Order: sequence, then structure tokens, then C-alpha cells
Amino acid sequence: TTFTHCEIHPSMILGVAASIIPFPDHNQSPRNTYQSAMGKQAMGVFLTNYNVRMDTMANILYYPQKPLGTTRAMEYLKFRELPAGQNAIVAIACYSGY
Amino acid sequence: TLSHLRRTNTPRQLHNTHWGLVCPAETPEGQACGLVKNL
Amino acid sequence: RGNLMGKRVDFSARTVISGDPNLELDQVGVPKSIAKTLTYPEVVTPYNIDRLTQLVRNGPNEHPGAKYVIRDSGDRIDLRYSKRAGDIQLQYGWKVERHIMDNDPVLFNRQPSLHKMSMMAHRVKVIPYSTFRLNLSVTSPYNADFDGDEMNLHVPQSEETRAELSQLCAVPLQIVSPQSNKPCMGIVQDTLCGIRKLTLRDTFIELDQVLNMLYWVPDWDGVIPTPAIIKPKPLWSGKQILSVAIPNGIHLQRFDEGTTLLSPKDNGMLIIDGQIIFGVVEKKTVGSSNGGLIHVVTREKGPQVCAKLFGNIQKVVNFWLLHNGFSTGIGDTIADGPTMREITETIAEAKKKVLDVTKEAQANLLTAKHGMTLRESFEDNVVRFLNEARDKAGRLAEVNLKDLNNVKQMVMAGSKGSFINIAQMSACVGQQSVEGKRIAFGFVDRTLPHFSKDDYSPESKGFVENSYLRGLTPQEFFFHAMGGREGLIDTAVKTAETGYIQRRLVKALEDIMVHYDNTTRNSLGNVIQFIYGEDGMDAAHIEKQSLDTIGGSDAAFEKRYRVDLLNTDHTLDPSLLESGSEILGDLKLQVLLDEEYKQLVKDRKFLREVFVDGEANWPLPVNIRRIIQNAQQTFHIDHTKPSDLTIKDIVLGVKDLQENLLVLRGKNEIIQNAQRDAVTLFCCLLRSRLATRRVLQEYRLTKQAFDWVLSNIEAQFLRSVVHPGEMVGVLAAQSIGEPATQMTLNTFHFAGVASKKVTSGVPRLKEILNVAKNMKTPSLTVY
Amino acid sequence: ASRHGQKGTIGITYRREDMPFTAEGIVPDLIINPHAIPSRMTVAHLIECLLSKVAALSGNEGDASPFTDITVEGISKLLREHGYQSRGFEVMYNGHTGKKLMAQIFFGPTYYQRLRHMVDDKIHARARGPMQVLTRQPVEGRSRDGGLRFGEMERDCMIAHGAASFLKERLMEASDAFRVHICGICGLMTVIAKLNHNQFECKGCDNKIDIYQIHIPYAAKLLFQELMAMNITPRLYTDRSRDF
Amino acid sequence: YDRKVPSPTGEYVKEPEWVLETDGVNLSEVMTVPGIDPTRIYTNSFIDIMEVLGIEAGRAALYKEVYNVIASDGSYVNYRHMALLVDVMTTQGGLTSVTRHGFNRSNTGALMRCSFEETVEILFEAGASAELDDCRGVSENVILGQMAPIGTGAFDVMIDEESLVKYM
Amino acid sequence: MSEEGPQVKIREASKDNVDFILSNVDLAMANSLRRVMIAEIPTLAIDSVEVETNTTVLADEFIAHRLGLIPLQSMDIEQLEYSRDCFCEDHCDKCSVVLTLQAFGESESTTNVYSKDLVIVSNLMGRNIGHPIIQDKEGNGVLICKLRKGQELKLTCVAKKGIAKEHAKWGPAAAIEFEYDPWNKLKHTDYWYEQDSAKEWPQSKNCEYEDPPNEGDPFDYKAQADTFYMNVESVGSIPVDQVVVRGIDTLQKKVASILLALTQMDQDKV
Amino acid sequence: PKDQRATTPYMTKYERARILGTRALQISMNAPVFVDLEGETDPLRIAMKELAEKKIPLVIRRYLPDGSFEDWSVEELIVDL
Amino acid sequence: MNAPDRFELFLLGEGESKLKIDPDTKAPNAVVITFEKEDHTLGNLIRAELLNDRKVLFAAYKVEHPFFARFKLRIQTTEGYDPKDALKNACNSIINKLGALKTNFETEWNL
Amino acid sequence: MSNTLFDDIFQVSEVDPGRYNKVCRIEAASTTQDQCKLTLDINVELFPVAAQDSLTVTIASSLNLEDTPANDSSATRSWRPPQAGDRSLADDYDYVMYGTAYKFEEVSKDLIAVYYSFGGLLMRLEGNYRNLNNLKQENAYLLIRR
Amino acid sequence: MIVPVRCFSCGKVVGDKWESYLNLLQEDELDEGTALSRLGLKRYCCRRMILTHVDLIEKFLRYNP
RNA sequence: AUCGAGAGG
Ligand SMILES: [Mg+2]
Ligand SMILES: [Zn+2]
Ligand SMILES: [Zn+2]
Ligand SMILES: [Zn+2]
Repeated sequence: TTFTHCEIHPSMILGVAASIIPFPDHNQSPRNTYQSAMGKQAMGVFLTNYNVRMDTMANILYYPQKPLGTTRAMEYLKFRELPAGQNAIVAIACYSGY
Repeated sequence: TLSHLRRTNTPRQLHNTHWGLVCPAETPEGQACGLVKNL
Repeated sequence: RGNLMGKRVDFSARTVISGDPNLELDQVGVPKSIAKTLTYPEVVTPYNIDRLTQLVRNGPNEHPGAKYVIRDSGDRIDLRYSKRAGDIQLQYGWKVERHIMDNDPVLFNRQPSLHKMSMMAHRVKVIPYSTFRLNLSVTSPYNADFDGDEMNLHVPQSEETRAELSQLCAVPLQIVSPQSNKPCMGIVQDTLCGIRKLTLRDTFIELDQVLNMLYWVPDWDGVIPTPAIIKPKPLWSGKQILSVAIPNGIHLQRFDEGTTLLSPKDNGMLIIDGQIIFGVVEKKTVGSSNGGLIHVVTREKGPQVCAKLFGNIQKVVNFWLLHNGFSTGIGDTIADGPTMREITETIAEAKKKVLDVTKEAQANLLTAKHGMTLRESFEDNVVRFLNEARDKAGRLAEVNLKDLNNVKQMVMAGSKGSFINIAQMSACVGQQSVEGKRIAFGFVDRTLPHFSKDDYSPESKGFVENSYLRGLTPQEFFFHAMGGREGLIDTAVKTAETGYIQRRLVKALEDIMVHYDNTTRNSLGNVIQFIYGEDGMDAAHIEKQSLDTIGGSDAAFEKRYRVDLLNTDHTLDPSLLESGSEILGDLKLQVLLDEEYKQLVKDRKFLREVFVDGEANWPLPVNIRRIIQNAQQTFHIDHTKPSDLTIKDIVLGVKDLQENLLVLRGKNEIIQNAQRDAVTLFCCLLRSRLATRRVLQEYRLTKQAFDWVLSNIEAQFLRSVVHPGEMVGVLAAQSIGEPATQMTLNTFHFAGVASKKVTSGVPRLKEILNVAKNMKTPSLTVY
Repeated sequence: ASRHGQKGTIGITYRREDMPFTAEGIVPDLIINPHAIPSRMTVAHLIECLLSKVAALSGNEGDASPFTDITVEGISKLLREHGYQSRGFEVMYNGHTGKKLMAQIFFGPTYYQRLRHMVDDKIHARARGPMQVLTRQPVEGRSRDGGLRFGEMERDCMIAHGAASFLKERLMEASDAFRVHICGICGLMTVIAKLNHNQFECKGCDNKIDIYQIHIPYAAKLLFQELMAMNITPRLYTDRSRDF
Repeated sequence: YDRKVPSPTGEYVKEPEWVLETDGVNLSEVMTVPGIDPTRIYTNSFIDIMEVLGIEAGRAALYKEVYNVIASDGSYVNYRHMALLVDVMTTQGGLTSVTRHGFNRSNTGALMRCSFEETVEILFEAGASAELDDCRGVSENVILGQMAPIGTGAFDVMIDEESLVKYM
Repeated sequence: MSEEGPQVKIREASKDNVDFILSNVDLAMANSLRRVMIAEIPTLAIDSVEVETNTTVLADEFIAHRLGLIPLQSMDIEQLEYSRDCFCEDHCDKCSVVLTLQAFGESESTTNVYSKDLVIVSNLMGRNIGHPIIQDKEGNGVLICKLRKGQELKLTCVAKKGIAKEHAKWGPAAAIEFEYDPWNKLKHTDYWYEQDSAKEWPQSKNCEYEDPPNEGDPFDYKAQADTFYMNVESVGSIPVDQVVVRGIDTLQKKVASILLALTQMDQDKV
Repeated sequence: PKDQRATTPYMTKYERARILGTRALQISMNAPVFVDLEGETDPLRIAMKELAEKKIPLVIRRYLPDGSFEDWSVEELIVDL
Repeated sequence: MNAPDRFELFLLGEGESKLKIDPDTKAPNAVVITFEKEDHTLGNLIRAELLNDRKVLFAAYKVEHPFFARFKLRIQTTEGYDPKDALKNACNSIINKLGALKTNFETEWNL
Repeated sequence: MSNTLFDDIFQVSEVDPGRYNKVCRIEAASTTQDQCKLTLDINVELFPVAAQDSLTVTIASSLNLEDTPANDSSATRSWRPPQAGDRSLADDYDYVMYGTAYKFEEVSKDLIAVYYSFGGLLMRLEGNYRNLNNLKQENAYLLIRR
Repeated sequence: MIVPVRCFSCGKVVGDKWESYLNLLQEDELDEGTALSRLGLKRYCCRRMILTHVDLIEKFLRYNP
């Protein structure tokens, strides 16, 4: 009953890469870290004018898609504006064994 | 790119006082792990 | 260290690996582009000139082509700059640097190379695409995965080196590791899981499904087995079809907790003559365990047959699983209502207990434990309560999971997963910890700015009440992140530390070898061990066996080993022998029986002195028990008929075997004495295993079967003896260095009777190998 | 890789005709192994999928923001309202036979990221090529047609295997090999090998007769010469005088 | 602590006994304490158990502790490998470490010693002391491309005169 | 299998849909038919693009890729020579269809380039093929790309004959629904459940076409799979009924070809 | 010495490996084969046949720690393994 | 890079006949037939119909590896019933049923 | 077909589907021969059972093919599909299983027990004191009349 | 960057629905879910092709070359 | 050619 301040929103403790993870608090810690590294490795549109600038090694997805499930942080990181991946349909199952 | 712009290279554990100031999850794997932190 | 001890080499390749269940254990899928690139200087002879001239005609643009041709003059003909593909006539003695062909022997490995198993020879299979393809089961020794791992090829150039690899480094030959005295390869991932499901009691297979499964087995003899059920429907059990993969003559009996040879649980394991008889097949049976199928087959049939076993089982099971299916999802992590209520009650109860103690500690009523302070006594007791709570909650969830639960099934099979994984996903994640402690007060008298000062209530110091399913709350999340951080750190540090340690051991023992005198020596010729391993035998041929005479009461021993033809108390039942009525009262045979028994009594005395803890299970060469079973089956030992064995023949037969075991072959008393000592335990095993009653009542063998057993034991024993030239130095160094990489304990997480604040894991290993004068934890045990 | 630190590579690709399918004719784009879950405990990965399906069916954006009041039960309720199994399991058929699979499959939309690192820019193989001028030893680097390093650990294992002739081949025949003449009197590489008149002469020992040829790795030659550079002799003898 | 004790029946029966686990080591005095069984006292110090009892006791204890470390995580390594290690570390009558002050301080071939840690610091000594390297070790033949003794190179395949005749 | 089998019943039908009840057939055939419709029916599609002018945002091959996915009238595809069997060099009107695309940002506003803007140049010889399939109620068949005022695009396309096994671009099936044993009577699947599978699993729409199983019934182990519910779609290049008929024809030809092979060997045998 | 050979009478896996390798090499060098080539063209397979029939014309010099040695012929050695 | 040609999924190559019939040695009246450039889209039909023939003792198939469009078929029959002819009969049977399928669909469609 | 190793009638005292959806553990006792109890795992899904049911249980050993005695086709030689059920065949039972043998456990000499097993489904028959016909030979066809 | 011609998972042409899709959202002001339904996009494996599409080409055309 | 940085395993 002596509170002096209040967090604007718990999720703000996360950084850029961490904030694009779905339900971070339902993963084992190390996995969120691993994703933080993976996010940096993803392909996608970097700069809108990438066609103008000449550079060494650009990796542009043909058809970038929004994350069907997003975090509110993406509103400020403009991830929806410049996403990096696709909404693939997946099946978690043992099949041919490959 | 944003991960560079918010990058803080220390010259290695998640100290309690990091709460809210640097990201708990974001860190390099091995070597500089725990030393390079992101805001 | 840079250019001499290690160096860059030609005739090599590197790329990403991917799994391929349709390859044989000892095969490797090599991309056409690599097969085209790398070459081999095959010599032109009267037995291959036909093929080689065709390869020249094919040119250097085919995955069955060739490149440079070497003349006797030493000239190298570059086929990329030649219009004489069909004009060049090869002469005998020339060489043709052809492309890599199927079944070529190549050396294949993964970095870092921690042990022999990381370097194995495979048979090349030229494939499309651009990854190396591997049989799932070979990744276990490589320590490989398919998340982007890369492997190296080293291609032999001389005929001598091809032979050397194919006869020494071939995968099949590495199935049983000398490191831990067990198999290092086995059935894992999907196949392992699939097998469990396949061999379940309720698994029955339709006719046409069976026809395909049988066809998949490469070694199927074309004989369709009669179905378990013949009337209403011709159905085959999963056990029946799987057993087709297993070779004839194989016997195995594990026998688990509640196994009764009829248990409704279908636990344990019984295999007779290659036929699966009883028990669900799981990790314990077809895993890397040395008490399982993989080991037995390797020993009984050999490396070549066992390699086929891997292929046979995988092809059948993977096919069956393909047409069955196996998945997993969120529902598998969800416990029902009642269960979750009990979980929250368990957590709440523990919290109450922690609170009660907290109050007592605050009230200065809590008494310090011996050997520690009051404050840490409190800390200790609280952690204990919270750990117990986590586990109890986990068990509540576990117990109430249905057999349908896919996660549960993977855990039951033993293919990825464990109790704690279920417990954390479905129930309490548990108390987080940093450096073996609860979350420390990084702020003044508190862990976060969200708590008041001086508050030790479970959750304030890292206790997580929620499951991964339920989700962690901000504070729990952060505390969890802190625990995760130190974990990540340790996984980095330990590779630097164990990498160094491993190298030091290998270098230290680099030149330790078994010489032709059977003595272990270094470069200087200094004797390390007069007899390698204090027995002179190869670890790869050692199996854990039971020394029956060590245990049991003296009375029980007498009942099982004393024979007295002069007194009815221990006289053999006449019906045991064809002449069992003639031996009655035969003092001369009684003398031999007295000799035998006397020795067996001495054996108890001796072994009681050697193994004071009473342990009867020890690693000894030659699984005699299994040998006996082979005789019982091979000769159709009818246990209702009197045998033609003679007591004299049994006693002297066994004694003769002992004399013909050999290890050393010198004539000097020094060597002869060493020989007598070298085989003491094995002889104790022989005597305890092949006693008169054991041979006549328990193992009612015929003279033919009995003689066969003795000659069989001899042959196998000789095979178990270590070969000269063996690099036991490096081998031991790798054997000790490798598994050290699994020590993530550091100082705790091993438990004991006293306050175990004892340095362990890698930290302790370093103290030992460095011979530190100031160890962190001295401790003296006084009795 | 997914958004949950779940990496992987494409083991094999199948045409739609050969892959599992739902009653509705929906065929997976990417099949993930069940064994990749239970040990990693990436529950969020599973949740994202469930939520994503609801989002696709309802035609809106899902909210996976960390610390909210969104629960699995809420999500599953919505899914059941769309006529699908509440926990995301769907009955699928075997693409090969068309027979209904015995186990139902957790199936739905998710989000994967194509990562940098492609086998086409990693695969490497070379048989003879550019060697470093210093040590005459295959150069370093995939892009420069370099060789692969047979490291200390790799030769250690060959020793453990007992592959003595293999090491000789890989350490000398597969790179670094040099014929050098050694003076029998003083085991130094000072012989003037006049390989055209068969004249030798040690000079300093005046040995024009008792010399021998050694097949040795060029790098080892450099070692010995670099020792000579420090006024230290490494006298190589071909006749063991110290019998025992 | 519990311990199996061969009962009067001949069969081992688990019995309990009081054991005093102390913090610190001082065998020189503890062993003489009245009421204590001086033959069962066991420490963690190799140096102290060696100095008090001897190199064989030290070596035996060395094994036991190596064993404990490996066994502490539930893993298993064959006795034969662990025995070899501790035997090598105690061939000199003391405790030889695996460091440059243990392994490198030996009488073995100079071309092998220098491959571990110290390099010219060893080669300079070899030069000044006119050390002769017998070249029958491993590294000695690695560092010059010869078929080192070991495995297929531990013997020499040849046709002698007797067998030549027998092979015709 | 002797003619008195496949009883085809149609529940619903439209230009791009045929809802089937195929009873009295072998499951293997029901599936084989499903599979052959998916990937062994020949269609017409752009398989080569010549880029003359491209000052647009999109990459040359990016556009070429998109063009190959545009569905072309393939009604008379059987009258078009399969390119692999065409002895005529490169290509010709007998085995290919040539289309061109010309666009320029005449307006200052974004100019849209549509598949409707493709123009057939080669001689169709009266064969009903090549015409870009337009099912857009606005007439604007598939958007190829957007175009800025000062930009220009000029392409020449060559469409060929092929099947989905070669590339997904050739498929016409789109999607095929397939289900049998609405009510789990054959026990081909064991429903996963956390309480009551009868309530947890959604009842299939096909269940209304078969009487519910009784709890007093014994497992009818003699029963076989039969009565397959299917719904074949179409991308528009081939009338949905032709997708099915031609799929069936394909299987007949496939079996006939191995039958022929058997005959050929017997002819070559003594 | 000829007699009193203290080393094993069995052929070791290392001896076998090198014997086959060196013999196979000779075969690949177009040396005369002492067994019937029953469709055998692979030097190694050919060598293994000779090993089985003890036709391989080789002697193993087993060096002992002190520099001495024992000569054993292929025919004398017991090719079990 | 080193990806295979998609034409190899259905077009016969050089020296590749459509069928190759080998005789089994593990059992009497049994053969193994190799189908080139042909997966179980067709293969599964063949097995299914073979198992409807009461004179066939064994009928099964397998695709040894998915990288290659090849199909192994094993057929065992009773004495006198040459497995080759058994297959020929299965083909005739399948075609006849397909003919009816087409006819019934076309009629149902028209109506 | 040609012979019988055992022939008696049992009444089911208990049925236990220990976490099984098809197979139940049957505990039955022989009528008349009160020294002979029978334990049996049976595919209930395929062949329905109930407590207190009286079943006729035999073992036999005649390889039940098609013509007069133990024809090899069932044991040793590829098993032939049905069709020949229209020939000499002991198919007048409502359930048939082909099994094997473990060991003739001897219980308290006067008491009785015998070997057993059907591809994973187990049994335990306390067959009469003699069991002389009931040979160790694994060939066995548990025949049950409903 | 323009809408994928054909659904990745089906081959169902959705490259002619984008324009009208936006109209349903703007001119008609419908919920995205109902708009997708109005387009005939029954299967969620096709709905996602439009639902999560990012029209970047409009941004690219803002540059003058 | 060295030198540092970013990563991958
Ligand atoms: Mg990996
Ligand atoms: Zn000189
Ligand atoms: Zn043409
Ligand atoms: Zn779709």
C-alpha cells in the first residue's frame, strides 16, 4: 500500500529481437535467447529502397508475410511493415522419417 | 539492424538491476555471451 | 601445432548433413558434385582395364566418369583438354584417377573429434542434391544432428589405406564401444518410439499390411509366418512381424520389476531363437544398453549381422509408423480439472510449510543444523520443501496422463523427454536458482523493486508456481531468465575447459601401447602395466556377469554346490545320470567332489576378500550364461532324460579348460605365475558356473553339449584377449576425456548422506589432474 | 527456424500428392518432428500454431503479446466454434495409400523464417589445388579452393584406431612431401644434389659418397632449417646407433 | 552410514554404523586417535594420503577419486581405462600432473615433449644438452611423415629366406 | 475389379466443383484417382519468358515466375504436342503457344498489368487453348504487377504442355477433399481425447449420409473401406468435370502402358 | 630364435589389416594371384580369398620392446578373428 | 546446384525399359518386377488388384528410395499360375473397372 | 485335424482389460477338473467375452491347413491365405490362435502347469497331471467355442 | 510485393482477389474475415494468403527512376 | 599477404 511508481507495461523489459517472440513467457528461457540470435539471421526486406542502393549480399524474400500471430511491440518496431518470414502450414508428425 | 543500434558492448550474468533496462533474453552465444547486451 | 601435427589436406570434402533412414548403417550419401570432384588413382590391370577404358571414354563430366590418366612415364593426361577420350588406350601399369564409385571406403567425421567414434569409415553411395546422407543410428556416436551440422570426408588414395580403413575403421566394427563396455549405437528418435507402439499388446496387423512389411525386410526368407489369430481374422501381432528383422538363434531375457513371465504389464523382455516372445520393446531393449538386443546380437552373430539388424528394424518400423502416424500438440500438456486443483493445493501446502518455518526462523526458534549456520539452515530447509513440492505436483500430473498422451508415449518409449519435462510443462516449473542459491538480493534487501524489503516468500526469490502451459508472470519470467543465463554461460565455459583437459590427457597418454609381450609401455619402454588392464583383455569383449558364489548364505551355497555320494543329505538323484545309480557310494568320485567343493569354498573366501562390499555383478570376458543357453537350444536338451555325463569327466573337463585358457605364453616361472593370476576371476567364474550340481541339475547337458560348451568358452576367451599394437593410451585418454563433457554438475546436484559441499564435475577433475595442493574441499572421512 | 529458437533443415521435399492431407484437402507445407517438442518445452511454439489457426479462420490478427490474459482455453474455445477440434488435432490421411491415419495430427499455420546459411554456399570439395607458397601446403578458405584441416584431434583418433599407414598418407601424401638429401656424417640438409651429373658433396665434411634420400613433409624441412637459423643442429640419422 | 556385513548365516546383511565426516585433513594426528579404526580412514587429498601411507595407497586413492568424479553424474567408464591413467601418473613414485610441469618434465623424446605446451623452451634445452631423440615415439614420427610404431605399423611385413622357399 | 463397381453419385456441382459420393470401389483406386488428378493431368502454361523491356520495380525472373503461374485455357490440351516429343526444333505452333505482354505507365497514377492483357501471337489452329483464364467478375484477370508512369514492360512468352510432377504450375486440381467412413466404424483411427471423444471431435458433414453406429453393435471386422466422399476443385484451365474424366483416362492409359510393356516383353520372349 | 616364440599364435586385427592391404596392393600392381579368380576383380576381395586359403606369401616380424623380434609366417598364424 | 531433373520422375532414360522382370529364388512361383519411372500412384493399384486374385499367394511392393521414381513389386502365386500372367490379368481388371467409373461419372454429370 | 493335445470347458471368473482397448486378461476355471485353472489374453474386440461364460477350450497341434494332418504350410513353409477353408479344417470354433511354448513349469509335483504364448498374448493352463499329449513342440492352436 | 499468383498450399488462384479484397475492406467496410469469405476463400490455407499479405510494391513505386 | 570484427557448428 506504499507504491510510488508503476510499470507502463511488463513486456517492455524485452528488447527488439525478444519482443517479436510469441508468448515468450511460455518458453524455456534459453529458447528465447536462441530466437534472439535467429531473428538476426532471417531473410526479408531490409530497406524499402534496397533496389536503389548497391550493396554486397542482399537477401529479399519474394513474398514477405505478416506474422499471423503478433505482439503489440511490432506496432513500434514496424515488423508488420517489413516482416521477415512466411506463414507456412505445418504438421507436427512422424511421417516418412526424413 | 535495430539490434546494433541498441547494442551495448561490455569490456556476465543477468544482474537483478538489469530489470527493465536491458533485455534478459538477447545475448550472443558463447564467447561474448553475457557481455554484449541489448537495451 | 600448426603445420606439422595437424594440416590441410587434399582429397577431402565438407558439407551439411541430413537424415536418411533408407541407408544402411555403414553407408553415406555423397552428392554427385563431390563424387565428380574427388578422384581415385586406380591401377590399370587385366581385371579392370575394361571398366577403366570406359571411364576414360565417359570423360570427367559424369558421376561414373574419370579425370587424369597417369602413364608409366609419369605423364598426367588432363581429360578436360583432350579429344582422345575414345583414342587413349590404357596400358597395364597406368593409373586412372577415376571418380568416386559406390562402395568405396571413405573416412567420415565430425568436429570436434573427442573419441574414436567420431571417425568412422563408410561405404559411398552417389546421390542427387547436395547434402551428406546418414543413417539415423550413426549420429549417436558422431554426436551429430540435422540442424545445420557439417561433416568431413577424407578419401584414401592407396590400396593399403583403403584396406586399412575397411578392416579397422568400418562402422559395423565400432558398434560396441570399449569406453563404457557397451554399445554406442542403437535405435533412437522415431524408430525407437515407433517400436514401442508397434510391439504393444493391442497392436494387430492386417494381411496386406503385413505383406508389405515383410517385403521391406531385406533378409526375409520368403516365408509368411502363421498369424497370431487365425479364425475371425488372420491377424499378426506387432511382435510377430518385428521379430522377422531379428536373426535366428538370438536369446534375450531382461525381466523387469514386476515381471513374472506372465505379467499383464507386458514389461520385461523375452526373446527365444530370434522370436520376440514377451515384453514391449523399448529403449532398454534396442537402445545402447549393454543388457539389450543390440549388444547380444553383436556378440553372438558379429558386427556384420548386427549392422543388418539396424537396417532391418528401421525399415520395418519406419514403414509401419508411416502408415500409423504419430503427433503431439497442446492437449498433451494439458492436465484435467481435478489434477490441476490437486497441483495448486500441493503448491499452496508447500508454501504454507515454508511460511511456518519462516515464522519460526523469524521467532528465533529455528535451530541451526550441525555443520552450518542458522541462516543457511533456513535456506536449506525451504529449498527442500519447494523442490519436493515441484516433484509431487509433477507426479500428480504424470499419473493423470492418459496412455493416449503423445508426450507420455515418447517418455515411456525413452525417445526424447523425461519426468521433469512433463512436470514443468504441465505443473509447477519450480524454484529457480543461481549459483546453487535462490534469487539473491541484487537490490537492497530485495530481488526486485516490485517487492518490499526483507521478504523471503518463495516467489520473491525465484519460485515459479505456474507451468509453461499456464505462463510465467513478469517476475517469474525474469527470475527464470536469470537461471537460464547461468545455464547458457556454463555451456560455453565447459567447452573451453573440457577441450583443454581432453587434449592434456591425450597428450599425456599419447604413447602408451600394448606390446607383443602383453605389457603396457611408453616410448622409453618403461613398464606402465606388466599385464594390460591387470588382465590382458580388450574392454570391447567384456560383459557384466554374476559371481554366484559371492552372495547367498553358506547354507544356500552348500545346498547348491555340495555333493555327497556317501550321504543322502547331498547325494545326487540317480535319475540325473544314465549311471547315477552306479556312482552311489563311489568314494573315488567323492574324492573329486571333495576337491571341487573344497575349491569352491576357497573361492568364497577369496572373493569375499576381493569384493568386500558383496557385489556379485562384475565385468568379465565371455558371457558363459549365454553360451550355456546356446547349448541347451542347439542340442535340444531334453531335461526329462538322464544324461551321459560322468562326474570325473565334468571335474576334469573344467580343470582342463582352465589350463588351456592362456594369456601369456612364456615358460619362465615369472610368466607362469603371472598367467595363474591373470585368469583368477575368470576361473572363479568358470568353477562357480560349471559345478557338478550346476551342470547336472540346472544345466542338464549331454556329453556332446557339455563338451561343446567348454570348447566354445575357450575360443571366445582367446578372442577377448587384447591385441598387441593397441593404443590403449590414447584410447583411455579419450574414454576418460569424452564423457567428462557431460559433467554440468560443477559442485552440487548429486546428493549424499552428509552435507555434500564437495567439489565435483569438471572443477574436481581439474584438481585431480593438476594435482592441486589446495583443493577447495578437503574433507576427511573417519570410521 | 520458427520464432521459438527451433532450427532445422529440409531433410527432403515431397510433391503434394505424396504428403498427408486433411479431409478438407489441406496439405502441410512443412512437417515437423514430434520429438523436437517435449525436451525443448517450447510450449509457446505450440500455442502460436493453435492461435494462428483461429486467426486464419476468424480472419483477424492473433495477439501473442507476452504478459496478457490470453489463455489456451480461450483460444481453444474459439477454435471449436469454427468447427475444428479444440486442441488443434485433425484427422489426416496417408498420402501414399489414402488410408486414414491411426493417430490424428496437430495441424495448423505458423511462422517460419528462412535463415542465412545455405548448403549451396557451404558445400566444398577439392582434390589437388593452390598451396601456400610458404609451406607448400593447401591454402585456407572455401572460396580459394582450399583444403580441409586434418587437426590434432583427427590424427589422435587415427592413432586410437591404429591406422598407421592412413596417417602417413594423409600427413605426407595428401599434402607436404619433399625429397631431400642428408649427409651421412652430419645429418644436415647441406648436400649439393647435382641431379644431372649425380654429384653431391656435403661440403664441410667433404662427403661425396655416404648420403641418403629422405621423404619428408616440406613443413618439417622448414622446421629444421628454422632451427638451423638459431644456431641449433637437428642431425637426422638413418642408422640407429643407440641400439637400446 | 549403511554397509553390507556378511552375517552369521554367510549372507551379507546391510548394517548401519556411525561415521564422522570431518572438515579438513590431518591424517598425521587423526589416525592416532583412540577409538578410531586407523585402517579405514579415508581422505580426498592424494598428496596427504600418499605422504602418510605411500605411493601405492596414493595411487589407489587416486583411482577411487577419479572414479567418484565420473560416477557422480551416473556415467560409467571401464575400470581398465581409469586404471591406466592413474598408473601412468604414479610410475615415478610420486604424483605427476598432466601439465607442462608433469608430462613435459620427462625423459621422453624432445620432438614429442615440445608438441604439448612449451616449444623452443624445450628445443633450446635439447640443443644445449645435446639430447638424442630415439624417434620411436608417436609425435617423433608424425613430425616427419613416417609410419610410426602402433597398430599396423607395430610390426614389419616381409618375406624372409626360409618362407620364400616355402612360398615357392 | 470388373466394371460393376464405381457408382458415381454427384451431390453438388458448379464450374469449379464436383461433390462426389464414389461407392463400390477399392480404396486403392479411390486414392489413386485422387493422386492422378493432383499431378498427372496435362495443362498449358508459360514455361519461357523473353524479357525485352523491364524498367519496373520487380526483378526479371520475379515476373517470369509469376507469369508461369497464370492458368491458361487448356480445354484442347490433348491436341497440343507434348514438347518433349516434338521433333520440331526449339518450339512451334504444333507444340507451343506464344503470348506477349506490352505495358506502359500512360497515366500518372499506378497502372495495373493484368493477365487479361496477354495477347496470343502464335496460330492456335482452331484449338481452344492459350486464353488466360479470367474468373474475375470485374474482367481484370490476375494482377501480374503494378507499374509507375515512367516505367515499361515488354515480354514474350512461350507456353508449353506439362504435368504437376514437372512443376506445380501445371496442376489444375487446386484442392481435392477426400473422406471415408464418416462414422468411425472401421476403426481406422483411434480418436485422441482428454475426456469424451464423442463430444470433443466435430461430427463430419458426411455423417448425414450414413446411419450412426450403435453401442450394441459388435466390431464388424468383415467390413471393408467403401463409399468415398470427394470434392474436386479446378483452377479454371480445365472444366472441373474434365479434370475428373481426364484423371480417369490417365489411369487407364497408365495401366494400359504397363500392360503394353508386358505384352511387348512377351512379344520379345520366345 | 626359431623356437621358444613367446608371442601369440593367432593373427591380430592389425596384422590381418596390413597383410590384406599390402597383398591387395601387389594384386592391384598386377602381381600373380595364387588362388583361382572366381569372378574376383577386387584386389582386396582377392587377397581375402588368399588369406582364407593361407596362400599369402608373407612373414610378420614382431618387434619386442627391447629391439629383438619373433618372425611368424602367415601360414603359422591362426587367422581366426 | 546438384538437384535432379524433374523429367526423371516419369520419362524413361537411356537403357531404361519400363518393366524388368526378375525371378525370385527364395520361393517357387515368385517374381520381382521393377517399374521404372513410376511411383505407387499406379503401384498401389497393382497390389490391390493382385490381392483380389485368389490364386495369388503374395503381392507387395516397396519404393526403396524417394530420390528415385522406381517401384519394386513382388508376386507369388500357386502352382501353374504364372505370376507374369497374374499381373496381366490384374491390369485388365483395373482398366475394366476404370472404364465403368468414367461411364458412370459422365452419365451422372450429364444428369 | 488329426489330433488334440487338450480339451476341456472353462468358466470365466474374471475379465481384466488392464489399460487395453482390444485385449483382456481372462481368468477362467475348468468345470469338473478343479485342479485346472486357465489364464488367457484374448482379443476381445474381435472375440467378445463375458464373466461366467462357459467356453470350450482345446489346444491340438495339427497344423490346421486343408487336408487330414499337420501340413507344413502353417509351421515351416510360407503360410497360405484362406480359400482352402472349404477343405478338411478344424474351423468349427469361434476363435483360433497359433502360439508357442516357454517351459513346463512344475508346480508342487502333484500340482500342474504348462508352457504358453500366442505372439505376445499369454496364457497359463494348469493342464491335468499327465499332459502327455501336450508336447513341448511350439505348434499349438488354441481353439475356443463361444 | 504484389500478391502471390496461386495459394502456396493449393494452387488456387488468389492473384485476382487482392483488388476486390481491398474494396470489400474500404468500399463495403467489411470485417477482414467476412471479406475473405466473400472472396470464396473457404480454406484457412488460402485465407492466410490474403489475410497476412504485405503490399510493399506500393512503397516501391514511390521512387522515381 | 597479416590484422581485427561479425557469425555458424
Ligand atoms: Mg547441430
Ligand atoms: Zn655433413
Ligand atoms: Zn516444335
Ligand atoms: Zn490454400
